[PDB]
Amino acid sequence: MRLPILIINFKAYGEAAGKRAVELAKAAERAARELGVNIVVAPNHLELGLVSQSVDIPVYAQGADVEAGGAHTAHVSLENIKEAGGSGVILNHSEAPLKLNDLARLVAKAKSLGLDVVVCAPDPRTSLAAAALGPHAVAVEPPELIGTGRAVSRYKPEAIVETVGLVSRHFPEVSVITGAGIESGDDVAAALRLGTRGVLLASAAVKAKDPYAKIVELAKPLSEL
Amino acid sequence: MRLPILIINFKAYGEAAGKRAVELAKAAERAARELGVNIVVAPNHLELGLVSQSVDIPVYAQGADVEAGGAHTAHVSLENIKEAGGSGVILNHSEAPLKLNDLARLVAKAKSLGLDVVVCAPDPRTSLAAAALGPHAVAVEPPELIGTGRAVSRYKPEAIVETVGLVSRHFPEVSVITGAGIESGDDVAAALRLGTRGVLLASAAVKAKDPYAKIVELAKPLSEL
Amino acid sequence: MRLPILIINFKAYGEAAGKRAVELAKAAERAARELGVNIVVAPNHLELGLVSQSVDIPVYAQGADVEAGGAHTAHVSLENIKEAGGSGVILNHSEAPLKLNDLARLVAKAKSLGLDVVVCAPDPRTSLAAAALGPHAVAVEPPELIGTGRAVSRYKPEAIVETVGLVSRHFPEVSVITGAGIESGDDVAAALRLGTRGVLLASAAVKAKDPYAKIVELAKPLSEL
Amino acid sequence: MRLPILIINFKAYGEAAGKRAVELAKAAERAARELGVNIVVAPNHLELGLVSQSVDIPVYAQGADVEAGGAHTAHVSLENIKEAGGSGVILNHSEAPLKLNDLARLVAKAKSLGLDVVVCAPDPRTSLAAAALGPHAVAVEPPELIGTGRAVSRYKPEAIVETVGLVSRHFPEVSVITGAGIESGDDVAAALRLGTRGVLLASAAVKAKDPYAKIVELAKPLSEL
Repeated sequence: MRLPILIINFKAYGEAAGKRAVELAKAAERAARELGVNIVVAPNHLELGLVSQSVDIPVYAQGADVEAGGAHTAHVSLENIKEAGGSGVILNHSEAPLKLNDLARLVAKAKSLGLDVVVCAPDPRTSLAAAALGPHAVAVEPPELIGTGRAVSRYKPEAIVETVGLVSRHFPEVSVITGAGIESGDDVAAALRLGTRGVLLASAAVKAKDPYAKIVELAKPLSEL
Repeated sequence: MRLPILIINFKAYGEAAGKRAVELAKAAERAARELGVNIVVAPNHLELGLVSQSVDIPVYAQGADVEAGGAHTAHVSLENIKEAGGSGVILNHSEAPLKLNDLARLVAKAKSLGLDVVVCAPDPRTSLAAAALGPHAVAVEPPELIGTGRAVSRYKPEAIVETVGLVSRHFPEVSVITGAGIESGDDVAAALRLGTRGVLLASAAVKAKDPYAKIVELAKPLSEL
Repeated sequence: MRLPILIINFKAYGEAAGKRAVELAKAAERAARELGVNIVVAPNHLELGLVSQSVDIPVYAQGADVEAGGAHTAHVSLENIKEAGGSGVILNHSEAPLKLNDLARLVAKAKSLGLDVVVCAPDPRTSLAAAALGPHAVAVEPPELIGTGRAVSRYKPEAIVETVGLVSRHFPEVSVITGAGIESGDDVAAALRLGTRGVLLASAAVKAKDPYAKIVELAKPLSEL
Repeated sequence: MRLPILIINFKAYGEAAGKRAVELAKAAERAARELGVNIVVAPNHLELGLVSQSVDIPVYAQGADVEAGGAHTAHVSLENIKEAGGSGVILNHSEAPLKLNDLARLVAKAKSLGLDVVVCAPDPRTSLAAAALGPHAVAVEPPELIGTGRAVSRYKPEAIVETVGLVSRHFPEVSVITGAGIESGDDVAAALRLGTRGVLLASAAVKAKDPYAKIVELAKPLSEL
């Protein structure tokens, strides 16, 4: 994955479903080109293939629960993600927690497929544990802040700082990014100043009246540091 | 939902992933128009939106685990399915079993959103319980026969018989379909002769050397009725 | 199981854990003998064997997730419940919802072991589905009321009436009991009056200052009606 | 927990159910006393309280899924384990895999409660992630060898060696034990020579014609190292 990163998680919001998924991805794409910043998009599963074939910025799956293709009705396999045009996958988001054993296999398989992999974790210690699995990045996100507009970088900076320290002490190839409550460019800059290599967010971009303008605001700090 | 139905479940097979999903859906669409039969397609989650916007036959989701849109990363909600262009959803398939309590809620919700709903069950009794929830159809599918090419209509016709009997006795409005091991048109005709209103299959169509031809073979019994 | 029944679910309350489990079961036993009423007790899993060997009233398991003994670390199997001295099992309580497919197998297996089986469901329609599986009894239990003191028989009598009517119309062998919010002898009598053959409760008994006295109050209507 | 340890997991075997749980625990206790070795026992949930009150060797729960007592019908909470007389708990056994996020909270809660905690993992990398959470010990256990009689220490020594290396490299305060396939005193000795501080086994002890004799055989190497 490209260095400083901004990941827009569409979750299952109606504002980003159906065609809106492609519109949102395109606004993200324009912002990435205007700023020369790596902006990644994660649409809901139903739109992953469609979105992947509509934009050129990296498109990540919101999750996966199976390694290979096969008889896994209603499941999301890493191989299918690749075959659909995805460039990476987010695993263990607070809203879709995974079993430690599956997660370990999912991180390895995703990597051997050439997919970027980001593992979320609620706090520093769990982030350390996720980092031991070898993902490209670990996203520390305090679940209490998710959707509140109260940025982790301003309301709970210790969690970011402690994660960066723990991870850099044990598995320094693993990058740390953060999320939960990020709503403005300042929240993003604060994250980077705290040692982060990027940010993960949903609400602020997905629910903005002017997605392109908002995304530019949010991604701008990445093209400054 | 349309009267006699043939549902092709793409599962997570690589042979139906990516662009192949659209190709398979189109072959199904041709067959459907050629025979004047209701052929439905269920691509993997990642290609649902893409497939829905590429064909006019009904496109069903392989499953769902959430009712409404919102902060449900990596989940598939019924509203998102509707927003993606889907017309129905398969629930409780053997490879993705659901809690009875969630199942009762998903069925009702799906119905009010205007989604067709098919609930799978392993045997007659579980199928009877499923039918009590009120789905459009209940699909009796012996898990042992799945993917073996040993058609349920030939190897375990009692399972179809008892299900049609019980459901017609208790919840006559609910239609009964069946699946597992269906490999030929004769298997399909045998299933219909047992009182079924349709069939659910995967292998035979997904792995056929000539999808279109194979699907026509499989669907033909629906038109001959 | 015995005709009119009162089931005290200890859940995981500390007030009923350890030795307290035996103390509570004994107070229940005294009340049962004093009133000539079938009072059943359901301690947490950890105390099931201990309690079973300390009283003579029926002792039910709060749940199970596996049919037979074997390599199932940290699981509760129906055979083990029987070997431990239990006389029955509660399945699909709101706090431990089960997959429909598993629930069906568990009810059948439990009945074949000679165990009493009660299946909970949140509402009438789901209670009907549960009833189709053949348990001895279905316990309609509106989750909104659990632990609130607002008895189901006071605030949602319709739920009881409908469940009773639906079940008696489809599976008359299956009995209907009810639960959630039952706090007094009066809620109990109300329940019986509404067509119920018993009651399921936890808070009122488990948290009573005088268990024996409270249980006598709750069970008393079972001898009257 | 105590230095070199031998944990006998009763799983859900009928041979160790009901009264047999206490019999087995006592045979273990005798062996422990005769050898001056720390032999721990993990009975199925249903017999945990009973066994805890029948022996003085440490009794561990086979698993848990909840932190504190409360309205968690059919669940096993760490507080209830302590209230039942348990000395520790085993988490994430292959037969009961847990979510990383839950695992992190449970490990922390167990230690806070004064309970010993062991986390199982299928391989070195997962064991390393588990060790990041800080349990007293991690038990690398290849799932393919469980119940096969082919000892991990004979058939997959690399798995032990790698785990011991990785864990002592990152979290040296966390101990390593191993399990799966262990059937003889030689397999245990071989495990200890590979850097392990103990062993976890089930079949060999549970299904022995002479439990006491077998357990003495298995535990003997602990008195020699």
